[PDB]
Amino acid sequence: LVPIGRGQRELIIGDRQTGKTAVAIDAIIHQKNCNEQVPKAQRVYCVYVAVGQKRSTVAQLVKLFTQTGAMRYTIMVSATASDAAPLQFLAPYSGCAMAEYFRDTGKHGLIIYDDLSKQSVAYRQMSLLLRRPPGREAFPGDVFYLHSRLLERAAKLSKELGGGSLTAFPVIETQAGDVSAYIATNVISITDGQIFLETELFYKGIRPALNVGLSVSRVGSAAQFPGMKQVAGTLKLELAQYREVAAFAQFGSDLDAATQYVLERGARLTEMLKQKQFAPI
Amino acid sequence: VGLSVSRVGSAAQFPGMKQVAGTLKLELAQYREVAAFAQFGSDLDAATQYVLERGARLTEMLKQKQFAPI
Amino acid sequence: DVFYLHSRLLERAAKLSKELGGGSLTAFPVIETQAGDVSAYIATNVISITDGQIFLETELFYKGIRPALNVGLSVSRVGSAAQFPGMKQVAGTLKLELAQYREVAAFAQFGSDLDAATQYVLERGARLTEMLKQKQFAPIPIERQTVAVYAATKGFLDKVRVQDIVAAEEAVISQVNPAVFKILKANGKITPALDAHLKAELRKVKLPGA
Amino acid sequence: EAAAPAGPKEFTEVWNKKAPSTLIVPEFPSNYTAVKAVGEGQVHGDAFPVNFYTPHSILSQAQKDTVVLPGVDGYFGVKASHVPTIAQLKPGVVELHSGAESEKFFVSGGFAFVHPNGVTDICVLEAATLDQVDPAAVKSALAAASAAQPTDEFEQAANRAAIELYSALESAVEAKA
Amino acid sequence: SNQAVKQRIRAIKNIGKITKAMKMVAASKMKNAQIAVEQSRGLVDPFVRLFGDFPAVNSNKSVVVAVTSDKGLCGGLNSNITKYTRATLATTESEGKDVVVVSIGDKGRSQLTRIESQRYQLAIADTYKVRVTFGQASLIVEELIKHNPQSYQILFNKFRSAISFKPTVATILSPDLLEKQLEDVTGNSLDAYDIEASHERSDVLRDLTEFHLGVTLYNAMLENNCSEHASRMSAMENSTKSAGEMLGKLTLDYNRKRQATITTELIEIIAGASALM
Amino acid sequence: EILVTGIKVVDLLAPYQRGGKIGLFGGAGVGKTVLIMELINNVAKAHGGFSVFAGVGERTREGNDLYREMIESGVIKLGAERGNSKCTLVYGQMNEPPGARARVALTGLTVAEYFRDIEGQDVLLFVDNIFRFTQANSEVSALLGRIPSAVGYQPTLATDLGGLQERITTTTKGSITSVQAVYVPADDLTDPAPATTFAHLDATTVLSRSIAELGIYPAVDPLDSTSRMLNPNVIGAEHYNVARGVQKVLQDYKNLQDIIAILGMDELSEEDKLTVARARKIQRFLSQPFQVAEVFTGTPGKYVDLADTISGFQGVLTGKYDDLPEMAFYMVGDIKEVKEKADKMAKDIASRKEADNKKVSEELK
Amino acid sequence: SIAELGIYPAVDPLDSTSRMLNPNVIGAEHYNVARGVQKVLQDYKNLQDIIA
Amino acid sequence: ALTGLTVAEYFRDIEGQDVLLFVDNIFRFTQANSEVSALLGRIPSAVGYQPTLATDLGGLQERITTTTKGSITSVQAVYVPADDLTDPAPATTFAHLDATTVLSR
Ligand SMILES: Nc1ncnc2c1ncn2[C@@H]1O[C@H](COP(=O)(O)OP(=O)(O)OP(=O)(O)O)[C@@H](O)[C@H]1O
Ligand SMILES: Nc1ncnc2c1ncn2[C@@H]1O[C@H](COP(=O)(O)OP(=O)(O)O)[C@@H](O)[C@H]1O
Ligand SMILES: [Mg+2]
Ligand SMILES: [Mg+2]
Repeated sequence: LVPIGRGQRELIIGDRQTGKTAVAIDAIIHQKNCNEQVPKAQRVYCVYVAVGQKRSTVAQLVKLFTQTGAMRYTIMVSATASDAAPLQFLAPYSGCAMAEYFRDTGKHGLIIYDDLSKQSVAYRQMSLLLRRPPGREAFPGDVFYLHSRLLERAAKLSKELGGGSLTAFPVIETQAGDVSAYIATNVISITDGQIFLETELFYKGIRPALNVGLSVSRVGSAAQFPGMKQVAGTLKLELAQYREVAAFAQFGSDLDAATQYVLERGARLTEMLKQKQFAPI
Repeated sequence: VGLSVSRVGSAAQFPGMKQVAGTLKLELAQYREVAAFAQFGSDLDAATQYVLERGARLTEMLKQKQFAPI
Repeated sequence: DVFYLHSRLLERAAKLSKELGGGSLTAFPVIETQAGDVSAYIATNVISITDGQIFLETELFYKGIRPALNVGLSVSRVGSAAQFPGMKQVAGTLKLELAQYREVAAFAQFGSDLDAATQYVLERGARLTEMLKQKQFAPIPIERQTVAVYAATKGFLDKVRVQDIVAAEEAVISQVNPAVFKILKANGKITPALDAHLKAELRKVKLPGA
Repeated sequence: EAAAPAGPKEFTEVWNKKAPSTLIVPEFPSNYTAVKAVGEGQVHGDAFPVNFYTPHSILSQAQKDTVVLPGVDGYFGVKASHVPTIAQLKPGVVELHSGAESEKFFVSGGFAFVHPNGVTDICVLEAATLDQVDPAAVKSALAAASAAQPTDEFEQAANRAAIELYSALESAVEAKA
Repeated sequence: SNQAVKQRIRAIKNIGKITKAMKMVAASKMKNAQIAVEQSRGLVDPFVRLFGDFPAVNSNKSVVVAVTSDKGLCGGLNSNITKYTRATLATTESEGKDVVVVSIGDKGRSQLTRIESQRYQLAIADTYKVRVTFGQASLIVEELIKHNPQSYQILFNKFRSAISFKPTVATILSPDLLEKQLEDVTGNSLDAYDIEASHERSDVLRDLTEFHLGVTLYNAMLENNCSEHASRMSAMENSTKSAGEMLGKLTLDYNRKRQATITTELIEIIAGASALM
Repeated sequence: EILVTGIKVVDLLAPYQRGGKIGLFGGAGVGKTVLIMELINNVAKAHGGFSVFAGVGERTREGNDLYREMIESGVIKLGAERGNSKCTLVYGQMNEPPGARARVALTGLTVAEYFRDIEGQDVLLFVDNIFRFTQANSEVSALLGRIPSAVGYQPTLATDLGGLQERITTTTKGSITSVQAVYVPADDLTDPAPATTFAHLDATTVLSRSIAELGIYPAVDPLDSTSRMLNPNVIGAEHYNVARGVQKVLQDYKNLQDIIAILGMDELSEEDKLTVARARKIQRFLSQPFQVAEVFTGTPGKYVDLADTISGFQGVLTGKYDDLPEMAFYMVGDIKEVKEKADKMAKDIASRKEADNKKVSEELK
Repeated sequence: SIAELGIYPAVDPLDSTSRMLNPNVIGAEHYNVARGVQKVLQDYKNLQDIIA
Repeated sequence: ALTGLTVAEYFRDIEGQDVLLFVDNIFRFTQANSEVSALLGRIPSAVGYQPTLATDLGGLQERITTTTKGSITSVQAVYVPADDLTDPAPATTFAHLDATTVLSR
């Protein structure tokens, strides 16, 4: 539904404990499964930047990337919560520089900035203690330039420069599904796509809790699988029809034997897009 | 019409227009109270349907056409 | 530091140990709330300082239920099992019956479907919430409250309908022989001899609802 | 032979055993009628209660003294303490009299009962006053009704009812008083 | 998140005017369909003072009808009839008698199948779309006569007033299949009457019970329609109450969010200005 | 590895880790001190290590209550038996100045970190209101000449809180199971101090006031309480599937509640009526009497084993207990007691009289 | 809202204005069809809260 | 409003009368004192008001009382800002009010 090309930056935005990291860990583990099958030139080397997290949270990911085997291709840049505020502000740039090595020398990179919303809090702390005057919520004026300097480094290079690529997955945590925040509306404006994960879809069983009505991909049908370009065009065409009819039929007024078809078919597709935790298909 | 007022009011109205606007605004107040129920046409009420029909008449009266003042 | 303002104030309300004299200090902070918003800043500050709350509602106060005590929200956990023993023997049934009255008023805010056992808990709850409401500037001693809620959480008032309960409890306080108030004050609780004399004395009471 | 003596009272007693007890007894059509057949009285001399009914109206319920009913043997009349009767009516004129004044309803047929307590219940489907029929369309329709004569005894029985109702309407409209 | 609350106030306020419209619609339909209900109430009376009221009779075959509503905002009317369906349908059960259950109205088609699915045979629906006529009730009586039981049960709601609709079971017995067999006491009570039919008494009762079924079915589905409209008028009365108390809670919480928005934007502006001066 | 707490909603929906940071999130009067006391009573006796209770910014009356009840149950021993004590108390209660309440959590951490690093064994650290640490540094930070951050807080909220929280871990040489009560300032879970401390915990049990106002205690929001242990490779697929099915039923009822409040339950589907009935039963079944609440509720408390929790909630999910009413599930231990209370409520539907004569309270008894 | 329906270009017909929408600029046959299309799309939105 | 108060306090304290004071729009008194508090560079309190809102209102309203000489009875028109009674200017005014007379259309 929201396919991702190489060189595209895609925001994984969601509320507090949705499946945001689990979407990004599955993108990294899956590159291990593809790197064994592709030739050496089109292998994707992943970098996971862990900003402001626990140190034992990232120790659970090194243990997961080891026992899957993705740590052969993975760099982890870990600026935990006990690190200084300039080490968490600068760790997305350090991870982007470690991943720009593969972009600049003709290979392919995958950078994941887990909680850019925790990098901007580390940036706000230095800016308020360097006595730079605060703006919205307290943030510095240049906090759009903070993230657009960083996400614009994810590019698909020309073939003169090697044809290399760097694909970004910034993660932004919202508060109550409020994407109208300051840092949220900045990164929505920077990145191409958006994977919006909803906490109410999470508990209905739909995991990955992807809001299919709000999740975009600006590259779109340009860089998806051609075998699923001709199948998932019909899939989003039906799930768009599922959404408005279920708003009416939960009142329980009346049903129409083809309105009955679209909320019975869209339930086949909603259960189809569910998935387990660490098994990329 | 519900939110537009004049604290001077009808003391500075054209007399003759004051003869007819005083019942025009009452008819439009009754129409605004029974408004948004005009989608119930098959579900007719025969006392509020008259003020609903006349309110739909009178809102079509006060429309104008852009730099043709009357 | 507006939490610290009230916390360092109310923490001085203590009960001292016997090595410090055994003195006490009971605090009643009062917080005005805007439109019932208990989730305000200063309100939730003082709620997390004090040992309980007494919630007084505008919807009970406008109806004349005065004091307008929100029984589902009011709480006092440190004073519980430290109250009057006769009142503790009587009032658990009162808290439970007002709880079930709140349940069946939470189910039926409009009256058309009557189970006739739900009508019983409705009539008992309406009797008890007429019992607990009182007038201003006249506090009652605890034995005259114990006997008054003893006469209500039991029978003895179902003859009286819903209006004359304010006169019924005054008739009960007046016509009960005032020795049983002295025994209830002195003993601390209703002894079974006193329960016998109290069941006896609540039968020769001339209720105004007749 | 009548070993199940039912009623509202027996159904009340048995229904308190198999239904849940909080459910009030379902009402019955007996509970909205103060008038019965075996309940003697309601006579008072010359005028008797005539319950001229209709599915879509109640045309009369006051007491009248003589009713001309168009039964299938022929027109008969009901005075006050008449014999009990269950009379099927052919399409004809039910005449209600209170004295010299007569209101003439031409009905479509349907039964008319006289009970032991003197109440009479005329029960017809379409019960028009004979004022509101025109004398033109009846022979205009009977000319066609005397034409389509098929072997289909459903349609032929409908034609028989058609020519008989139309003939009775004609013979009641030429014979005005 | 401050615009989610404003659009939720928008939703609750439009719902609260929709339900206030439907309350007045149901009240308008209740008065101009009560002028047809107590007109048809008369004709049920000669058949009950002629044939009597025999609900609990040991029928071999029985067709029970629960006539319910078509539209669905009636508010627990059809469910009350669905529960009195089994409450009066278990009080018939004395010898293992056959029962056919039949529902008039779309909201009885969905509700009897949860409780009695093997004994369901017919769904009459779209009956109150234009109006209720006696030829319509005659055709429904015809299709209830296609299979010919010994008794008929009609379950509906008797429109007493706009407040009470205490439900009704009306019973109609097949002509001498059980009806005159329920009449014979030391002789009979039906033998007082002179049968003035063309053919025998066994055919005048055959015609007379089909006419009684048509009259009872017509009055049942007319009283049920008027009690449906009054039940909907009382159901959308509580809906505007709920959509007003929810609106008042949402308006109070919006006022809190408005005040907090002005305070937090002001504290941001003051902190920006104080870091320069 | 799981930590069994004997609490139905905690063990079912957000199970605790034996070396994990656990947070209890609440809004002034929803029950996180009562939950932290019940967790003390259930966990800190089977767990054979040492305990540290760091009281930060709470009532002095509650510190005296916990101290006296620990002397009673022998967890704290006085005099020459002092070496057989199991708990050490560090107190910075709400009468202290802001500098004292800003450092007392570090004192309790130091006492816990000695037992973790030097004695090399498992510690239980209970911190009542780690929010008061952040609030105390926010009182202090105004007078230090700092530009304030969001809502009113210090610019260093995340880093002060993270520097305190990253010390509270289990290392390779010892364990600290941490339970922190977290206060939410105006029932505002988006306030920067709760929103910052959400990312430091392995299991976040969020207590709601709307759950508490329905009488359901512990007032745990089941659709807001999470764990890293709710993972089928960690707890087993039986537990995980029961927990996710319970959450699916509760979320479906939450989506229906806006319709039910307006149009009533008469407008629902029969499928919707089934899920509303089942969800009301599993809402009441998540409530539980506490042993520490019985001194003011009067109902004795129940420790519900985890196997009983899984089996009972699976039975209420599949529809094995649709025969029982809603209030049979309210404030009972396990599914044996639902059927016991459902027999008893039904039994008391008749027995309401015959206290007429034959008394022991006539004049000469 | 227009984009989630799949109507592309997702131009809000009511909210999009121009100064070229006078009848003395673009003629009356254009002006009255544009205003009629807007009126039909507006009272559809007033009905849409009751269709749902 | 203080000038009107002084004229009323002369009739109370020297003439010994039951004076009537009419503060026309007490909310505009609040709004004016909020403007002079904003212009003197003070940090505004809640929603936007002066930090001294309760005392700048109570300094006016506490001079309206009954003395032993006479009294001042004040009839103050009250405007409620966003039809919001929990706004701090009417919530501070309503603490001082002893009666409301709502005039209805
Ligand atoms: N596709 C999935 N299927 C089942 N469970 C899932 C899935 N994705 C995530 N989960 C569960 O949801 C919980 C939260 O996942 P995750 O760690 O991704 O949250 P998050 O969005 O990263 O929030 P935070 O950054 O606060 O941890 C995890 O414990 C995981 O077990
Ligand atoms: N499990 C429970 N059973 C009964 N009452 C409870 C329970 N939990 C909380 N309460 C009630 O909630 C009140 C506040 O709980 P407490 O933990 O003291 O508040 P806080 O969450 O502010 O620390 C208690 O006084 C108690 O009455
Ligand atoms: Mg994460
Ligand atoms: Mg506490």
